[PDB]
Amino acid sequence: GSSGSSGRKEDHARLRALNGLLYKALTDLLCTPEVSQELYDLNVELSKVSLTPDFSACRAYWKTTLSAEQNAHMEAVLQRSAAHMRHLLMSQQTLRNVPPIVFVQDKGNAALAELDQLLAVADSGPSSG
Repeated sequence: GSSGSSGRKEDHARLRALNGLLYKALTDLLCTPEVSQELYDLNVELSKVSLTPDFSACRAYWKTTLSAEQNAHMEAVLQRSAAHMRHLLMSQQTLRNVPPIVFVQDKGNAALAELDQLLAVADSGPSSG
């Protein structure tokens, strides 16, 4: 989005404050069995959260183990938990519309991936209607 106009310095301050409130509140739900008993027993905790300037999505970053199989198990349950976390945070009176929560591993995009090509061809249809 953001296809026209531009936000003020106070809009960036509002985004940063609201993202900080989402960070504490999401981390508090990871710290309770009220979202999931399994998620609470796995003892997962966030490192940070990032909110889009469009208000379109909330990327939540979680701390990982040495085991990739245990990481995939934690990631699957934490992504399953996200819709219920959104509903639990929707009890706040001031935040009219809680953004969709999406879970992310703590490692950043430090290199551009092995992305595939894209190609297309038009249909050789008849001239007649």
